[PDB]
Amino acid sequence: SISTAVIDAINSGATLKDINAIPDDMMDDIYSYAYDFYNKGRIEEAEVFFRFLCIYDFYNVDYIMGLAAIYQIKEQFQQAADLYAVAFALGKNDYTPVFHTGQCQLRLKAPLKAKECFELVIQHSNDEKLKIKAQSYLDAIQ
Amino acid sequence: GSISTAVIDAINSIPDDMMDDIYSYAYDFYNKGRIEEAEVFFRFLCIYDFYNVDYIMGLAAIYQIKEQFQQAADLYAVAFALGDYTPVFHTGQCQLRLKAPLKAKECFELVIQHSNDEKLKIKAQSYLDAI
Ligand SMILES: [Cl-]
Ligand SMILES: [Cl-]
Ligand SMILES: [Cl-]
Ligand SMILES: [Cl-]
Ligand SMILES: [Mg+2]
Ligand SMILES: [Mg+2]
Ligand SMILES: [Mg+2]
Repeated sequence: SISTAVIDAINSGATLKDINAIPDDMMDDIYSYAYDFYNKGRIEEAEVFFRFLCIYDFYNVDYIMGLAAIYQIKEQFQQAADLYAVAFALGKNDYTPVFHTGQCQLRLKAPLKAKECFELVIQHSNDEKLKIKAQSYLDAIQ
Repeated sequence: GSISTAVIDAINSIPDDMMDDIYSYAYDFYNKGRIEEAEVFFRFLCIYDFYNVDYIMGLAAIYQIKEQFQQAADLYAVAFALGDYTPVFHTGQCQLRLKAPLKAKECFELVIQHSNDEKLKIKAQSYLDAI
């Protein structure tokens, strides 16, 4: 993309994805590298790459979920919870981000918020495997 | 929008009574048919305090009125995730208008199965009867 196109996207609130600024295959490569860093415990680098990905397309559920995960690892629990809520909203009937928000709320010493998150999963998810995990946390809340 | 602002704010990183006042001013505009003014005030609220279900619901309503159904549905889902079933009911309406009737049906069924609002349940059933 030409500089005028990128500046227009910044000014108009458009994604860089919307103007095809980086080819699709290269973005897939970047996501794959981001995941490799993550799996290898290279958290700082993974964080750079997931921030890059979310700047490129701030509506991509998996890009957002990767950054949220990184923030949870780095104990930035409120920012992780904030991104998980967005990821839930942009996704397709997946309550896993809400489950992870429950974990974050426990770490923020907000157990009633946590309970509400795990209950949202238990009451509405069709994923019984995810429900088992959410129920495990709920059963441990005092 | 509100969502992209929330995501950008996370990448990079007024008292309650007065915020309540500004919400009421937004609703005052809305009730008088000043939808554009109402929208600005709700957008302001959702930039200042995005993770507030009442501000989200008000802005989503405006997008639905303006036939920006996907943006409305996205905001209704944030309101649902943050903690009644009115967001799910309105998401169902949005999905119908988006020509996604199986998505709509799932929303209305969720309302009927979980809501304690008997009037919302009747409304959801009337949509289900038509899908
Ligand atoms: Cl954790
Ligand atoms: Cl709490
Ligand atoms: Cl938005
Ligand atoms: Cl559908
Ligand atoms: Mg491709
Ligand atoms: Mg057991
Ligand atoms: Mg009522």
